[PDB]
Amino acid sequence: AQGTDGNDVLIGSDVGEQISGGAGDDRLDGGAGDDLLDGGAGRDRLTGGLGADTFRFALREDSHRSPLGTFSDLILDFDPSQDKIDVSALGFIGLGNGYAGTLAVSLSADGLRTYLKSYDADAQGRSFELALDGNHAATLSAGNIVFAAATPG
Ligand SMILES: [Ca+2]
Ligand SMILES: [Ca+2]
Ligand SMILES: [Ca+2]
Ligand SMILES: [Ca+2]
Ligand SMILES: [Ca+2]
Ligand SMILES: [Ca+2]
Repeated sequence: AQGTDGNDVLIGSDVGEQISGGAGDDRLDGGAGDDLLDGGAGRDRLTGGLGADTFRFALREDSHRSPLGTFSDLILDFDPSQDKIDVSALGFIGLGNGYAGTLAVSLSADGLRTYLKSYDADAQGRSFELALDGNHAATLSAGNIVFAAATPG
């Protein structure tokens, strides 16, 4: 149960579960039930399935990009009416610009993919960025992110 260091392919059952991938490149699948999914070090692909699911960092380096390669995580499909994403351990100095440690959101030309970018360079020049593939951008809501409370204006 759960993953270990190295690459893993993990598939969850119908009941609610807590699943961590550990280090390495992992795929996590949650299935039905409300699930907790920890990506761990390395780039990961997280699939929540039915139920309210929370996707979390386990390390401060859990999702970053560099010229040495991308180590960011991707969440698949995503239910914006129910699911939660926590990014607090990476840290961001702002939520509305997209450069120098401030977040912004971007979309693919067909809206089928969504990206969270920051171009962080606080000291190490390592940008902390995430992506969502297959995302229901058509029904996305600000409630999904840890900061929440983003009223329109
Ligand atoms: Ca692993
Ligand atoms: Ca499950
Ligand atoms: Ca991992
Ligand atoms: Ca689930
Ligand atoms: Ca879900
Ligand atoms: Ca990760």
